[PDB]
Amino acid sequence: MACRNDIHRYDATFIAIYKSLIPAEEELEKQRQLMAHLENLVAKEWPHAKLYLYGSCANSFGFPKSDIDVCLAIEGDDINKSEMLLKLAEILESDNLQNVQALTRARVPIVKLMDPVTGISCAICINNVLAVVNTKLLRDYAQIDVRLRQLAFIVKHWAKSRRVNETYQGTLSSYAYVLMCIHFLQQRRPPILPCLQEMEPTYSVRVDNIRCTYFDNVDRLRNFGSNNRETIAELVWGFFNYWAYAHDYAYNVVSVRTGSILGKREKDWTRRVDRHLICIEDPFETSHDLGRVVDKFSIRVLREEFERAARIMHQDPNPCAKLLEPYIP
RNA sequence: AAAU
Repeated sequence: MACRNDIHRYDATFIAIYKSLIPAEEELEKQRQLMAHLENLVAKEWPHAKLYLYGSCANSFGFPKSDIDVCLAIEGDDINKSEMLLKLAEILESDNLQNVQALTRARVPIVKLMDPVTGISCAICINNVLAVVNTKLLRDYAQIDVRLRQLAFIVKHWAKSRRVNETYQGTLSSYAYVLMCIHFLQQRRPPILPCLQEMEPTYSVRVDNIRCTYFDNVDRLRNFGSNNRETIAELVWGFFNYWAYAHDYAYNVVSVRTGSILGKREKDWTRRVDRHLICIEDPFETSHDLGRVVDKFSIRVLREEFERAARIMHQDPNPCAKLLEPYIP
């Protein structure tokens, strides 16, 4: 199947959606205000702690009204994150922050809050420093070619509109969608993005026993994708066509780390151990399949939505608006 | 089953 030959009639509609999702500078100032407020609070409780922003508010892919993610980093070998987060939830409530919720039995313990002063909502985790590093990797990829943020914005907005963007309900995180978008652009001919982890590296850090190494001098690559002249509507059609009809769900793994497709058997992801129904390898924690949140029920919904998206992109006379229509049972 |  070849891309529809009228595809460029729809580029402008997708650019307009992308531009509509860029956060307002006023919202970014409110993020900084809440971060400084939280830094002050934590400094009285744990003066030796340090706070780091990560996730959508720091990786270039944030939407308007996106929560800020904060990593509370603290040294020690006997750190009990649940006891810390329960103490922090009480400190947050006593400072008059709202909707403070501590989930200390989840896989990654977390406390959530909403600030009525800045209107910004926030989630805090303890010592998940790896997330700060993969945030930098995504931020560095985003500097290489504007089409990455454009495609990722359309895909993330689509996933929210079609209700397939919540790991608690068995669908995919925004971080997973951004990795899928990076991998798709790595595989274009010619490629729109390089494989930074395969290049001669300029950056390397170790967190826990995991070394994170890649070429991060991305200012040298600002025109890397210039040999590829594909437009945004072409890439949106191609992305959903891949996941709808080309991806081998039973056997294949998409790997931003290598810019290639790996085998499930080669990854030892052949059966649930951690389900492995739509395999997306984390670039640094390579034992982590980001699709493991998807189960034997939600995989059917995801694939059905991929097929709907691909067919809309190929055949609908107004594909941008139709693609993003909400699902109404 | 809840972070990135």
